[PDB]
Amino acid sequence: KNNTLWTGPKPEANCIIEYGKQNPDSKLTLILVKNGGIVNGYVTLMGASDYVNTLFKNKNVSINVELYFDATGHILPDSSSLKTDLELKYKADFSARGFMPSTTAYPFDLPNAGTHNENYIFGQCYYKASDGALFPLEVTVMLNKRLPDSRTSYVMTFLWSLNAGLAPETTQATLITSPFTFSYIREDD
Amino acid sequence: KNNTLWTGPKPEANCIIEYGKQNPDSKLTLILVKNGGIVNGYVTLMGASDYVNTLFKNKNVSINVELYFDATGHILPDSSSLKTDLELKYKDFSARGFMPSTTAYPFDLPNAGTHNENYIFGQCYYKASDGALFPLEVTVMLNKRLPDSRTSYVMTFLWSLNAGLAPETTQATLITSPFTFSYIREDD
Amino acid sequence: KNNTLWTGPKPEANCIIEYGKQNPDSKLTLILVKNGGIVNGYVTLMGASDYVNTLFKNKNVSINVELYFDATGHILPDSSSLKTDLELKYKADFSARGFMPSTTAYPFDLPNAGTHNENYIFGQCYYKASDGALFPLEVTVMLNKRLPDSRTSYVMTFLWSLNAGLAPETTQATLITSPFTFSYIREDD
Repeated sequence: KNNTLWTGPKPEANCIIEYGKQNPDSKLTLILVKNGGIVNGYVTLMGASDYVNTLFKNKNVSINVELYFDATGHILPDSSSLKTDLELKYKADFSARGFMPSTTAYPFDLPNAGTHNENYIFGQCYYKASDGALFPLEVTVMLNKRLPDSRTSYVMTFLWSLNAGLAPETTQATLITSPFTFSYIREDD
Repeated sequence: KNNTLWTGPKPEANCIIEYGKQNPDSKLTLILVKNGGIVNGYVTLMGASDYVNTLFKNKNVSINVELYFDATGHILPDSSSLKTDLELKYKDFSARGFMPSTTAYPFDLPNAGTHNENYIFGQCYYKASDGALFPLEVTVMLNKRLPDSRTSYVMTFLWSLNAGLAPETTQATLITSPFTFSYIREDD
Repeated sequence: KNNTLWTGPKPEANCIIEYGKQNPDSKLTLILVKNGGIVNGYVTLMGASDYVNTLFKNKNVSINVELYFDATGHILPDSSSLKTDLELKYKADFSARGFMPSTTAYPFDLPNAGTHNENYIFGQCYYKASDGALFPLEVTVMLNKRLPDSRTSYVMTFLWSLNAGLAPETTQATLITSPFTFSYIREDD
């Protein structure tokens, strides 16, 4: 009851990966579930353009998704990679502050006070290549460390890194990052 | 509170690994917990036969567990590796809400298309009798292909050992360390 | 709703790492959330002494945290690494038995019977070095193999291992283990 904030189970292209592109080129599935004092997160990315679906023709690739939220936990679409706000599973006015990363646990760096390296979550997911070969993707989640502007209250970024000895593909193949799950200390409701 | 569908915390031999065997040869612990729009899963396998407990005498091993469910999320024991249906933590009723979403994880349709979004990959470990720790590459396949006309949902597990040397030279209880995963669940 | 037993989102030094030290030298963040028949755990360690914050000047380091609980799931501070009991996020006169690792799933070994290897959870987290290098830490969780004494009912230990070919640091830097998440079969409420 009021505990899931997401993109939907199978969204249409809603995310921009290629710098300078005006329209979505990928499908970001992001699910944030409230579970006690923590949020259980689920993230997957699917390519929806020739650019995104040919990135894995290279053995060294970095994919960035930046999410910026206002004071009531709503996506700022102008600056964020995700161009459509998240919605509640049973949805439409509401405060999604309780789904946000805690500024107590994950603070914002202050000039001359030193960096907050406790704001990163590292893990791994995979890319299953068209030939069936399995490539690991190194994942970095950064919570609130640095703001992009004066309009943002919370930050959640994702980075998928491919660092292989050989390229996964020689042709266009749908980019799919296997589901990556993570948990963080949430802000007060 | 109607949110855990499981095998029990420490089940008796309930799963068949060896092809052609008629009776259980392993103990599958599977816990499926409803948590908002997702299911939080927990899986571990323990060997319960000489065959299963001597598999790790080889450097290359694949262990497959196939689970097939009906329209109300109940195990089809004839076709599944698990020979006993899952049960709620408190005593029927529909387990549809614990099933993998056919929207998020569809079934491949004959012309053009594989749904590679139906795989969850991760890792767990085998602690050998000598104390060496071996990684096991885990693949979970949700839906994607049906075995027959009786099945509505699919959940398969594969544990792969691909080592430079065999973990064992003798029989030792096979134990895969706990593997946790999450998936978008079907409507209640 | 009585479902989170934790240290707090950002605790003060509450843990002892250095053998023979009498006062806390580290900050252990431990969050235990009840979710059906399982507990969803979250653990992070931050150094709070010159000793702990110079451990990564070595390429081979092992960090151990031992937690011993009574029959009602309360920390025994005399023997445990954590020197302050866990508390409920919302609700001190409570029972935390339901947050404990199951003695059915994770039994205690018996003399001459051969060990319970089902009691371990293995995984990985990282240390982000002052120069941005990312070092993996091999994590082992134990749960209930052996009791330290006649006062303990439940056990939960953590081991972070660094086994690098070079040292992450040449100077003092705050030790931070990136968030490690795990799940275990819980005891009855």
